[PDB]
Amino acid sequence: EKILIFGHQNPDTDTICSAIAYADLKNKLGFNAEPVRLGQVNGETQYALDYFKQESPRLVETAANEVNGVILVDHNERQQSIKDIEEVQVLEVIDHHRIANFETAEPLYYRAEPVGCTATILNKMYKENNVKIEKEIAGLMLSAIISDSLLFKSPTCTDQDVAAAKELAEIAGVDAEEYGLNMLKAG
Amino acid sequence: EKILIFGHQNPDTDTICSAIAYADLKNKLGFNAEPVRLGQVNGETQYALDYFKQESPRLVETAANEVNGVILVDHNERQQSIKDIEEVQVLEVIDHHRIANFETAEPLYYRAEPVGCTATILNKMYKENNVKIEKEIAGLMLSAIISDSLLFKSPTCTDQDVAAAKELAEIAGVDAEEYGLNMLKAG
Ligand SMILES: [Mn+2]
Ligand SMILES: [Mn+2]
Ligand SMILES: [Mn+2]
Ligand SMILES: [Mn+2]
Repeated sequence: EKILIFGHQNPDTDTICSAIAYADLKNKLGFNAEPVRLGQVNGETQYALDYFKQESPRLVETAANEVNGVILVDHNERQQSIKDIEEVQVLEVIDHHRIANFETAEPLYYRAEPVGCTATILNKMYKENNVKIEKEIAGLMLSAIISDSLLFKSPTCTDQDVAAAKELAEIAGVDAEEYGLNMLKAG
Repeated sequence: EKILIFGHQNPDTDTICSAIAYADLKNKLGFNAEPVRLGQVNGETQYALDYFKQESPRLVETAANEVNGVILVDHNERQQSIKDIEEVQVLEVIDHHRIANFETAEPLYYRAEPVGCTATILNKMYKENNVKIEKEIAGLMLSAIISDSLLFKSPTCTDQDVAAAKELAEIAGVDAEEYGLNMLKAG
């Protein structure tokens, strides 16, 4: 019944913030999720956490000693994932990358979209579930999109990512450019 | 640009009907999609096509001679797919099975949900896009759910499937159980 949600090894802002955000969505719907991380938080992500007054996810090396099932955000390939990923069931994946080095024994909820950031997809999922995005969660989701898009300069950034960042900046109460440049400079 | 939408080799009713239904949705949304099939239509599927006045999708052996990109419904595993799947880009997958024998070079729209039929997922996609399901298309979608669920008897059947079947039967103008028994008998 408890599940862990995490992104990839060598975490980036999307991998930390999308784990926290998806755990919030799961918990606001009555489930039992803890967001965790697989490595050290970098200076860009730490700026986001500090700014929006959010705790760092707990660091884990393995999952099977804790839970039976996990959710992956921002990755799918086994070599990017937790070291004992073969010993737990992947219940869901929310991601924006190519699929490789990944198989399941059972059906699952797999949601990949060809957008520039996982948090763009989570924005969609909050709205599909009629769950309000709290100011600080919006700030973390905005941070993820700024990070993965290089402040909207990456060709991986789509109109969906820009539209999500506009929504989330309004919710978070920040100017995306001013906040984004400070966040990126902290990294 | 033209795309082909298809389900698996040895087609079943979900693989035919979900290809037709998702091509309808795509086309309503301004794309250029043709549903195709990879083998012969069985008698159960033929009943559904005849009842709802739909033509059997065109049979193909290969896709790369026609298009650059394809959408898979009701499958992902390469050995279930078209023989030259590695020569085209997989743009999207809509499915309800485990993931295996499947990789992509690029990102894509991958939507798997742990439900009993692809058409239950497509029903959500119509509603997400505010596109009306025409009577005949609802009939094919209902046929897919009855087929995959064995008239709601299969261990894979969920409450999401049962609910979608009732909705689609109302739109199609049939009684799900009465129509479904005749369709199943035809196979
Ligand atoms: Mn990442
Ligand atoms: Mn990312
Ligand atoms: Mn099938
Ligand atoms: Mn199916």
